Amino acid sequence: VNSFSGYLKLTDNVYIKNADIVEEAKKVKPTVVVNAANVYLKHGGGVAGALNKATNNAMQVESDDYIATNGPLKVGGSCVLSGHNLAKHCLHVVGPNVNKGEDIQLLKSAYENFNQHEVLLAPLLSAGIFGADPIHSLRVCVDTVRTNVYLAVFDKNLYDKLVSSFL
Repeated sequence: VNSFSGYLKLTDNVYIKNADIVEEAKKVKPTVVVNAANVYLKHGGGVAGALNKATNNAMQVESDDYIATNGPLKVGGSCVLSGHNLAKHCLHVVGPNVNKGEDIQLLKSAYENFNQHEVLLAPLLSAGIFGADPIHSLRVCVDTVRTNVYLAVFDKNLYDKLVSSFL
């Protein structure tokens, strides 16, 4: 038993809700919140900009030190940093950005990072400003992640489309 509430169950291990991931994190304080990161951990917009704003820019300060030490992430890769006031940990995961011409096949590699964590609160990778089809992202999630994932979808209209079209 865990503290996630109001989710629709899609499969044995994948759950979905129309929710703002920032507010969901603030209430649940999950062990892991996933950020929709880029390779530079520049949290300007989308989910990343919203999560970073909710940390009063502490996420960005920590991220800049990480990059100065380690260099950029790989597309499809991840790193574990602090969850600040939102979660114990933040798993920064880089899905391919279609608006940068990155290979969509890397979306499966990106979701594989979730399997290193027993339970996660997450957005749909490569959705929103990353330019991929969210229906496709949900399918890859279900077919790749084996651990327990609670997906927050900000847009109510998109949420309804994702549920109604789910196979």
